[PDB]
Amino acid sequence: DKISHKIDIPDSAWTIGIGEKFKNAGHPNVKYPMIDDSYVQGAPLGGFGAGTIGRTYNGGFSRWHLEIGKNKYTTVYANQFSVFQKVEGNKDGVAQVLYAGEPENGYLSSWKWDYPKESGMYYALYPNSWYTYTNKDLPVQLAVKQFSPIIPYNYKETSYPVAVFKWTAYNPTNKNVDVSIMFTWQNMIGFFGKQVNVNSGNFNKIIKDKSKDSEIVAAVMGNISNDNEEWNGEYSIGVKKVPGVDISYKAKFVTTGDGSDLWHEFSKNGILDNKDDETPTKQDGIGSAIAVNFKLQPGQTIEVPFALSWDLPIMKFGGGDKWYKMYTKYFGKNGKNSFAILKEALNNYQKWEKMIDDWQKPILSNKSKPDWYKTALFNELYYLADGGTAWENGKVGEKDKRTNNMFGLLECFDYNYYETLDVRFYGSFPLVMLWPDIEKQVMRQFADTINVQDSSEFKVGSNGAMAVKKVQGMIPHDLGSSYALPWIKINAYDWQNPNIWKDLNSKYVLLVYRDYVLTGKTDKEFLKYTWKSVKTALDKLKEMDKDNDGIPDNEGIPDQTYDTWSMKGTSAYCGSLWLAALKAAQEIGKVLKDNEAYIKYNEWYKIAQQNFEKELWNGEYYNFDTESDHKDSIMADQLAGQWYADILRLGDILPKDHVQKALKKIYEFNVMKFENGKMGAVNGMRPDGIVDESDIQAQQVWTGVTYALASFMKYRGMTEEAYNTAYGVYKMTYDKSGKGYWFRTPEAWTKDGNYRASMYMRPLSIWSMEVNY
Ligand SMILES: OC[C@H]1O[C@@H](O)[C@H](O)[C@@H](O)[C@@H]1O
Ligand SMILES: [Ca+2]
Repeated sequence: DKISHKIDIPDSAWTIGIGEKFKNAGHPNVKYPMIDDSYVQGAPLGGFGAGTIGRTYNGGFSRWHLEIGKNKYTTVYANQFSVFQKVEGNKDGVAQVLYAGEPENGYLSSWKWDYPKESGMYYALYPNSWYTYTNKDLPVQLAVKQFSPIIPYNYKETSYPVAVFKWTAYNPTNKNVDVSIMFTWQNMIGFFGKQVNVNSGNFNKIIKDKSKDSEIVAAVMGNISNDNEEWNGEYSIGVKKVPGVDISYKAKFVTTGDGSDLWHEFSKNGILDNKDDETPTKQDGIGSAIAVNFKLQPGQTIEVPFALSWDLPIMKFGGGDKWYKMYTKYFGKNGKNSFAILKEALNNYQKWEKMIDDWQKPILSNKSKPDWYKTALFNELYYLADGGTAWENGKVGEKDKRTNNMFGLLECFDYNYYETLDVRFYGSFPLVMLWPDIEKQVMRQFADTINVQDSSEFKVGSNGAMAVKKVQGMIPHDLGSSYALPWIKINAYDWQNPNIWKDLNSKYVLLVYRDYVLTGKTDKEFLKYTWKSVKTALDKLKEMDKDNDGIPDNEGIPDQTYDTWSMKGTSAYCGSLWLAALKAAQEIGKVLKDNEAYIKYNEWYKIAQQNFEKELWNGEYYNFDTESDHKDSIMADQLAGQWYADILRLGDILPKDHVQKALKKIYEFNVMKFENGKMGAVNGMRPDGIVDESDIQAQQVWTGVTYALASFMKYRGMTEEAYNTAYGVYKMTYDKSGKGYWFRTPEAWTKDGNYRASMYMRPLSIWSMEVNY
């Protein structure tokens, strides 16, 4: 391996061998059906709201999120980089597809598959990833750096449906070597959203652009129809000419055949036929190829950039709404713009690279933080682009711009709900810290729902009761599902009735105040916008105080985020959240000079604080609640309210000394007595040091709960404890001794390591460990 010295891969990059098998992989621990796409994953490509593409550590384009809100795991074998090499003065060269695998069909059987083991590495530090190719049979060594321009405080390039592939080639040998790198791509118009004749009318064309200071060759893959449907638009692949390099192409090869139409050219001399053919296919799948060929002398290095774009301007949800995607603001809405997106990337990728480095550098260069932590911190951000992310630039048919662009991130794919509020309380930290205009938009979406009333009835899944869908003054659980109508039909969740949950209204308030504090305490307009909704939220929750202790009563059913774990009376969780939310509203009262509100929330806070301490402090920790079976259980999340109060700079809601003791107890029990502290914090533990078995949720580690608990510890000066607590999450996710959840971090696992709900929003909470950014 001499190529690694020629490129700049940080030490904290997640690493795995191309072709490596992994023996210890977790699987779902529920009886019911649940996504398991295996451990062959990698860092995603594509912007926010653009639909994303998951290219795996094996090289295949396999995890498809281009249909917004859906997850389709299937390798499109035609999509690859391939290499040709011939040493000067030998009869024949070698040609090899850079994919550690082979088609399951008999399609493309002429290509050279099964890139060998022990012959390269994959590296990820999102939004960059890299592959190195160090193969006995390839004398010139190659590396590619691939990324999308995902840039904090940038709402433009961050939306783009584009990926750059920057290749570096090095000849360490004493002989001249001819090299070709070829990009192949299937014309994927109809891969989704077409019910029949999925390839019909698809056609490819070649664009040669010789503009100012660049020559670019590209293939544009489209369809002859000018319909404005979810399925229609263009893909493009292409390359920028650099000195010492020639370009060739093939406009059309058949992906539903043996592939020799392309490969017989490539495997001869790494040079394609430059054959155009714009005729449209009917039943056969088609694709295009772009190749570069060059000669490398001993010790010579060369760099050449390829790119991929996809212009699929329309997203469709299951209820029938059709929206334009955010990037159409910058490139247009007609689905004919793939080349423009590509050309932007090819001419500006160096600038985008420097911008990525500029945002990563302050964490990367802090040598007081261990590399493993940097690995998790950056890589968990995969979920922002990958979580079914929807970012609308208008409804189809509207003739003018709206004043706002609505946004939604899925909780996950198995529970297909946008912006789950009990979840985003933990999971939205990267948004507020790095894309705060998106964050504030999401919270304004929630503000607008507060007084929405929907009297229609639904059957509650857990107990078969009938409940009203949406009650005035109660915050919704979510903003809809991709199977229905995101942003229009709310509360898609129906396992419990969220209109009687005791955490949502509080978490809403704390999220509002958080967004103000963490963006510099200057945005009074945001507090003004949200103020009525905050006051309404807290007032409705006060009404759920049955026994007059100043605190909402949990009703003996699961009426909060732990949605099968019953709480009754005053709970540590909902009670601390309530306290913190009252103190937050007092502050907002002060900022907005609203004396009535300030005085009311102060008086409610005083009563409630006093009673909380009395009812639940036991000398070592705070009890789970006042009235349940196992009410003395140690809950890992018992002081979630004080966690948020530290972040919001609201001070002590509970005595300093009592907090410190409860956290040391949580570490001593929930962490260190659960599999030797190597798997995170288990949610519930009996004071005898044994896992609480009152419910499955008590026996789970929640990844986002645990990272948040580490933030809390860290800010209370329990540094060792914080990082040890977080380490178990990292280990399970990324390490060879874990369970193979890289780029699909789940909600939860049990002591055996098996999971629930891969690709989950909550563990974005890791960014709460970085709160001064
Ligand atoms: O694991 C529990 C989670 O399950 C999801 O189905 C719900 O939407 C969340 O509200 C809940 O916190
Ligand atoms: Ca009460």
